[PDB]
Amino acid sequence: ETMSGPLHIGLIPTVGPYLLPHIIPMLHQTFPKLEMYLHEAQTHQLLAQLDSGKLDAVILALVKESEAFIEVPLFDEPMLLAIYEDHPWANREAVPMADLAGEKLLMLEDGHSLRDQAMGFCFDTHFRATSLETLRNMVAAGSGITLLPALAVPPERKRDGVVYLPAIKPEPRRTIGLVYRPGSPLRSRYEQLAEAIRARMDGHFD
Amino acid sequence: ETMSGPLHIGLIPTVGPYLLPHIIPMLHQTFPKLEMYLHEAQTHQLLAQLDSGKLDAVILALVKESEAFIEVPLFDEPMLLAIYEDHPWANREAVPMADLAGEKLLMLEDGHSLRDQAMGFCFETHFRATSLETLRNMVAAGSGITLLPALAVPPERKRDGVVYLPAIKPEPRRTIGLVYRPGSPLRSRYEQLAEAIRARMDGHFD
Repeated sequence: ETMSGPLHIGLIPTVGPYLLPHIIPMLHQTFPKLEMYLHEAQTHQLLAQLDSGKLDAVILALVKESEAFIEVPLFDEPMLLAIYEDHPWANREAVPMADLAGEKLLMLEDGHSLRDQAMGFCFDTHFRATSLETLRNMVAAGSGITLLPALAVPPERKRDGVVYLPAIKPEPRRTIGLVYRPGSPLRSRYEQLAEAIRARMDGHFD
Repeated sequence: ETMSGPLHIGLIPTVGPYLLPHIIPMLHQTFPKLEMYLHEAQTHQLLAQLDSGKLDAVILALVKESEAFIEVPLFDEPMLLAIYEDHPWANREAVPMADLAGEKLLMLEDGHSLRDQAMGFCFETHFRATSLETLRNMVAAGSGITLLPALAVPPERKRDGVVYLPAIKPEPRRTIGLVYRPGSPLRSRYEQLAEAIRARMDGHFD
């Protein structure tokens, strides 16, 4: 009922830390009687817990598995390219995917709906990052290039020895949605929540 | 030139993402023939891998267990208090540890040499954050207050609904050090490495 009481939400590692600072302060001053509880795990994990009843809702990149549940699209997040300053394309304005296919990049470990989402798998490499940050910094160390969700990219085009430039033709995207168990009595609750978020993140990538 | 070849370094979650952007670009343009490989795990995990040889060096907050190895102090990192704007102390200039003696203190889960750090004695609560970020944002949601390593604190005193103010009498500290296997033939290697870092981080909190 009324937006009051303990709410247990889980976000996947590649979303939580970059999305939260944008919507949390807003949600607090719009649902003051909402007792927040932020959890963090991989998609399989968060999905299992949602099913058990441990979690009230989960925010992640919609995938095949999140199909069994009620999915609520929050926003589409584009993915930019990340390269070290000493790279040829460092001065480009955008890079077409075609230019990548012929080269290899650093990826996150299996279990992160980013590897199993990089426009199929046209992109071996017996070293995986486990965090998006560890990944970002490998780029700084000039050990390779990678794709990163827009929200994890700083406002500056260049920073800490890394350059972030648009990926186009096609622009890689992933859909961030809110997911809750079908039937849940608190269906309206979750609903307004997804509403508030969807609102605040509208036309955020312009 | 000895600083050439693949180097595998592991940082604990509460250090890596906040320290790396400060020293990685610098190390790259100081040991260009150095092939970086950043790993991330907990203190027990990293320490075990260092012993196996899987890792060349580990950067973490020195603890009792990192005693068996060669420890190299890099810098002492103070810890600030983090509270939500709507908090009484929000306008204070500093808070003595004594005032904390009785309050809602959110902490990292077991397996993080921050909890176990527990300078003083408080009230010990049944919720643990798993990431420093998930922790930071619980503060934003106004679910409690917490201590955070200085490097994980933004320049602005206030930000995204959170206020960061000094902790004093005493100022909580932790020592970040580089650790490598005793005997290792590349002893000099690691040595220069810790040198470089210690240099760049000298007087970073003044």
